[PDB]
Amino acid sequence: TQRIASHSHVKGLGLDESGLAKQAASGLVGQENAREACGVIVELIKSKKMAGRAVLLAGPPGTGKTALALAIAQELGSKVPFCPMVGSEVYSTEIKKTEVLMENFRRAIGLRIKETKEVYEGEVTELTPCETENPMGGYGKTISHVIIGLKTAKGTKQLKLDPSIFESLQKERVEAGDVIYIEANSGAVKRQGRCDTYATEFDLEAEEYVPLPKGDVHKKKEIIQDVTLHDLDVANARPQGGQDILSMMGQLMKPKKTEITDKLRGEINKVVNKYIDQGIAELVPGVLFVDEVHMLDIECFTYLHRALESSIAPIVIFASNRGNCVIRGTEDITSPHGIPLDLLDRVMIIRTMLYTPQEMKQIIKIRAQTEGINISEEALNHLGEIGTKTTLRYSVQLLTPANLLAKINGKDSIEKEHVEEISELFYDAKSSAKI
Amino acid sequence: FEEWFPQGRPPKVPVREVCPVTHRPALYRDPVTDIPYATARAFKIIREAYKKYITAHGLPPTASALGPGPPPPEPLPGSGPRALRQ
Amino acid sequence: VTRIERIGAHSHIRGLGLDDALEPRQASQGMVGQLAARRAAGVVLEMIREGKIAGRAVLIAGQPGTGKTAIAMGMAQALTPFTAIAGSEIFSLEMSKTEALTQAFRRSIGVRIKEETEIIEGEVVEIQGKLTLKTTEMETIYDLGTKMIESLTKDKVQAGDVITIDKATGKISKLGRSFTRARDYDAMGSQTKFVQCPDGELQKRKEVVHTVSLHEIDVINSRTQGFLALFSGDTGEIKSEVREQINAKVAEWREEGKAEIIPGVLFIDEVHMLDIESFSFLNRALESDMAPVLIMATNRGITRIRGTSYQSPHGIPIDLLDRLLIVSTTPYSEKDTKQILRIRCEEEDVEMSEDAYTVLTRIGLETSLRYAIQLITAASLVCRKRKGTEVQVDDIKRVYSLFLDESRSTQYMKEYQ
Amino acid sequence: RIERIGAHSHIRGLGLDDALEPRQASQGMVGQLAARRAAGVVLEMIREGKIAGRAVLIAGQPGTGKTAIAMGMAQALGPDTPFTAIAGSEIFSLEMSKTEALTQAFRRSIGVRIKEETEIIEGEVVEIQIDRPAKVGKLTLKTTEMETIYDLGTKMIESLTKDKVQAGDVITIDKATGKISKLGRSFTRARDYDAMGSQTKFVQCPDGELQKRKEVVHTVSLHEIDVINSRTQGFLALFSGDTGEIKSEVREQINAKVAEWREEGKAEIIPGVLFIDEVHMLDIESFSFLNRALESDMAPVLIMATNRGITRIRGTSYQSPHGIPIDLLDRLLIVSTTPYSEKDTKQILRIRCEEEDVEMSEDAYTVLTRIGLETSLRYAIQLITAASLVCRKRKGTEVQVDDIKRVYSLFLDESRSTQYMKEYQDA
Ligand SMILES: Nc1ncnc2c1ncn2[C@@H]1O[C@H](COP(=O)(O)OP(=O)(O)O)[C@@H](O)[C@H]1O
Ligand SMILES: Nc1ncnc2c1ncn2[C@@H]1O[C@H](COP(=O)(O)OP(=O)(O)O)[C@@H](O)[C@H]1O
Ligand SMILES: Nc1ncnc2c1ncn2[C@@H]1O[C@H](COP(=O)(O)OP(=O)(O)O)[C@@H](O)[C@H]1O
Repeated sequence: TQRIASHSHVKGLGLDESGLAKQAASGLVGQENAREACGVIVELIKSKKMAGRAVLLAGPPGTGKTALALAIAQELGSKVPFCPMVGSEVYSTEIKKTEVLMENFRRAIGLRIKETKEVYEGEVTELTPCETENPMGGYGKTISHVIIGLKTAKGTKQLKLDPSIFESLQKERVEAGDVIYIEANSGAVKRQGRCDTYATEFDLEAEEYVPLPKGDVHKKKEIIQDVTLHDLDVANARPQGGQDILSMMGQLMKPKKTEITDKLRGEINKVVNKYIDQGIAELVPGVLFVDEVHMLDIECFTYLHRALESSIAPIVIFASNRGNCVIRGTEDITSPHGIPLDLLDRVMIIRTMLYTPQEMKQIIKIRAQTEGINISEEALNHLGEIGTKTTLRYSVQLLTPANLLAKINGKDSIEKEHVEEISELFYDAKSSAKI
Repeated sequence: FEEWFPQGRPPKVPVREVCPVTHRPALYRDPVTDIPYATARAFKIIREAYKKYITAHGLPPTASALGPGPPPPEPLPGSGPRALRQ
Repeated sequence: VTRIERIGAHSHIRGLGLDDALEPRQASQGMVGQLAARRAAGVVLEMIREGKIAGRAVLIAGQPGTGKTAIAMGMAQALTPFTAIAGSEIFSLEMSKTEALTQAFRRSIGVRIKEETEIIEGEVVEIQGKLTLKTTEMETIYDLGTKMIESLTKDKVQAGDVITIDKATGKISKLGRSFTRARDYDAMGSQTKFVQCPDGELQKRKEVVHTVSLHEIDVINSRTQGFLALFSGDTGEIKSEVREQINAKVAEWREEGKAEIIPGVLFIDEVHMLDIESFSFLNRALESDMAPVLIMATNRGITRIRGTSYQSPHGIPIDLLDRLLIVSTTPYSEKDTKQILRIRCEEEDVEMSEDAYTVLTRIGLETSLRYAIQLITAASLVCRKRKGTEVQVDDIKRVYSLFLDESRSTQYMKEYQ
Repeated sequence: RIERIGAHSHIRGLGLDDALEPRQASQGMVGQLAARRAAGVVLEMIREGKIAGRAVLIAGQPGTGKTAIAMGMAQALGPDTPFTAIAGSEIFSLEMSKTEALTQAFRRSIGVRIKEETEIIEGEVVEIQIDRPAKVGKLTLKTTEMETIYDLGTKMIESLTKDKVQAGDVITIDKATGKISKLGRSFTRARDYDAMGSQTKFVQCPDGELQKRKEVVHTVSLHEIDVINSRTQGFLALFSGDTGEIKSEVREQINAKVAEWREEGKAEIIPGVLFIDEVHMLDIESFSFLNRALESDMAPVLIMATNRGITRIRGTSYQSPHGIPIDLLDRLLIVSTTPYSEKDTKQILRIRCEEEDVEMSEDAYTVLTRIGLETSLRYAIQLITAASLVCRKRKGTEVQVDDIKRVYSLFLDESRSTQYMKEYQDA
């Protein structure tokens, strides 16, 4: 299911090799200076040299601030994490605002952790070659080595493992004919189950028979797991393993999202650095796109302009849509963009001008193309004219309903009559203001 | 030494049973006749053959069903060691 | 016989009566008047059915009593997940507005999941070490492993029990013995109810489709799942567990065909009471991929937005107004009023005279329409008291004199207590 | 090692001389000799710790380096002394009152160095022969100068069986509890097993057979109260903030036992610092609490920063300087930060460039100092980064005037944003 979203045509900033801006910029049109600033900041992000830097996508409504935000996000690629957040999500009834902001900052930061493990598997043929008793002591019966005949699909390879592991072999039901999961360093044996070759159709049992391993006995499984710092925080927050945690009444209330700074910073950062400099993981700072930043309370901005001061804070892309308005939580304290004047000094303002009527027509045409419906020249011109009259977002919403009206009327392309009828069936707020 | 190391022979890979009435991979095992089967028609034919056998000392003929190109043996000697139903 | 659901405030409308070409009729499925609004409702309904796009919101405007909620209920009945809520439902003490609104959005989307597994079922004849499973058309013996042996004892399986066992050693004793019920004359256990012996092949694969909404985040929320699915459930709903796990799993199931999504409709009646926070959140939530079609209703014109001293059309921010298709309704006329009153009387099993209908329409024009809709049943009950077979003008006049309307009520408030 | 440079990474201490004389440029700081000397003397007082309950308020215009001098003091204080940095809006918690959060923050910046006498036996296990009944065992520890064999007990044998210790393992066994702690290996394992390959650790101490009085100083903050409030404390010490513990029998008892330890020589108190950035966000109740909470003997040094003059106190209507009530404002002493001049701005920009490893021409430095003196300093650093990126994209070696001038138009300042804002986008 394609499930076309509101604005999915944006695929990237579409900047030329020289870094300038063009019209057909991979879905997004116009906004030359804004897209160039987006390119500069995405180059910054890719550099991964600076932290705690914020940028403000100030601009009137309809300038496609969220559009260019998703464009730069896609340009960054799925490699680096991108956590979208709206100012309303900060208001939580169970966890304070600043801690939600810190959790979002952590989510915005990524971390790839590699893990290589040398493991041996295959059908076992246990046999202990009798050896003279310990030569340092007396005589008797001892075992200096324990040979395990691991048989894999590719062949057979006997391993003369250490004799001390014999306890593990006897611990689990390791009988001749089952698949075992050996570990190089640890040596612990974990039986996977009997081989399917012995799973007679008349034997009723499940989870006990497994297929033979494909490949050499010695396998060096390399696996990479990308988890944000917030994932590690949550994992180390709650407990696991016994301790009467199975209770329902006094424990089912899992929403204990409350978090402290000691655990968040400190030990977690240190272990992350140890994994980084040791070669076990690679840090991947992402981006935190915060739209409707003006909706945050002053208690949120006062914590933002302090968290951005930290060396670990990721890149934040604020997108304020309102203009000069009183800061929330303050007594008639008017500030530009609804953001305190102190935080605006820490953010780079990327201004976005209004779309030219030609840009409106281009946007309408590319949205119609993405939708997959053909529109005649006259219909497209009428759509552009009405998008110039009222908000541009009204025109793009008139494509699908006009398309369905055309399809039901027996015609394929959206004729001017269809859009004309839809404009009278549906209209915008500017016309609805006539109460 | 014997307890911690039960040096037993391999698991003696079992037989790949086959349905005697249709020659397909047997999916079931008739209880009274103790011969594998895979379909309801096969079960009915096996029950009829077992009834004919238990009727007399031993069924002289052998029931035939779904004879492929090569000469089908029509297996009577697929001895069912199980006794009477009840 | 009286049932749970009965004639109510919006039960007369069986649906959004429209033609094949979305040409609204005069009155077919109980609904009358509002031709343009009806055609807009049909267009948005066809858009919903198509499911080609996501993140589309429609605002139903008009004066009070213009049939906005009526059109919404008609579209819902003609529309298949549907979620109708109010601005006060999302306001929860243990869940922030954003969390409740996200839960509603995800619950407004449906998801069908096809499950295919191997099943073995039959009457147990005798066990042991080995099972002897019987069915109507055959019988089979099975060797029991350690896990199967343990399950045969932890659950008191015995002869005659119609057992069921799929893969993963998930045994089930659905119901008790078939024939042995005879000797259980007096008492019969609570769980030991009886069933008919199954037929057909013993081992059979069954394909079943599980229909669940995208709100399954609660299922993968805590260690126990079924518990939270009845009451409020969990309140946290961590963003990670919601987006990075459920959305990706649904996308993978769609790719491999294991599951298919069906976007529903989210009808938020009386959206004017929402706070600026909810509107700001919606501004982004409507931009997501798995966003359902949103419908709203509001009776406000130029009013203040709750939570701020600002005023805007429909009592909501301008940022969102640029994202909605406004479908304003038109007040009913004499003929439309009389026709809707006729429909209401026919649905409520009330018979009235022509003069009675004329007086009722005159009242509904001088006063609100719901007032006349209630006068219908009031005069019907008055006539029943008088034992008459049809409601006359005298009954409606007596009721008009008994029950007061907003206008007359306010006019008679001169006492001022 | 992978940690990006932040806004206050250029500073790496508070440049001071033997006589506390401030220097022009050192340790990443520039100018502001008065406030820097105040920071130095308050840091000396902190490191002294003889007096409790002292407060200092860092006031000044935005961009004067309040958070800068705060981080400089934090760095100069160095480890072994807690420095709890917190924002004024972090005390507002939905599971603990403001006063409770302030108590947590105060007790979190106080440390107690707990002395503990240990007796650890270490060496190389030459023989770990154990006789399992399925009871008897002997351990042969070897050092570079002596050897000794120890008869193992049942519980000690079980503990050794828990943590697998093969011959040649470097272990440090605590004679008090018998905890098995493996440090490494002295040689390979028979060169024959086709697994378990690792590196060999250096030999043990010659006298490692029996270390008598190994002194280990366990340092912990006064936040240990979380260890007592609930039977399970890890949940509260790690994530859970719902720690509305009982003040009686917890605070008083812990303080009494800490005093007893200090008197008996077990532990020593090391008061830290509590830095509340943008303290003006605190409610008047929080200020009233700080007024009294700052009088206890366990009160840390309370450093605060305000970026306002006459402003209303949150939670009330009347106004007071710095948004702080007259009482607390008069109690503390204020350290005013004078704005930076053109030379100081240029030097700070150069230090930042050196930190970012970016180079630019002299004309670039001049024009950027001009722009920073006009708009702001932080905006000048933003332009530094933007111009460095534009130069990297341009394939150049250093940032010239044409890159700073380009990024000046590409990225706007609030002063120009509000100018272009006359389009009445919204209100
Ligand atoms: N340059 C552009 N090219 C194509 N479509 C655009 C462009 N700018 C905006 N749009 C359209 O505008 C709609 C929403 O824009 P958005 O990013 O929400 O701006 P705002 O958040 O200010 O309303 C999207 O559906 C997108 O299709
Ligand atoms: N066109 C119509 N067809 C049928 N019933 C109608 C129609 N218009 C209004 N009604 C009746 O009007 C009553 C109240 O209208 P209501 O839906 O509350 O108005 P609003 O849409 O402003 O909330 C309902 O009980 C409904 O039965
Ligand atoms: N003395 C200084 N040396 C270097 N940078 C400074 C100095 N003072 C202020 N800054 C810079 O100005 C910006 C904000 O000033 P800051 O240090 O936070 O002081 P304040 O807290 O008064 O704003 C920061 O990016 C910081 O790097």
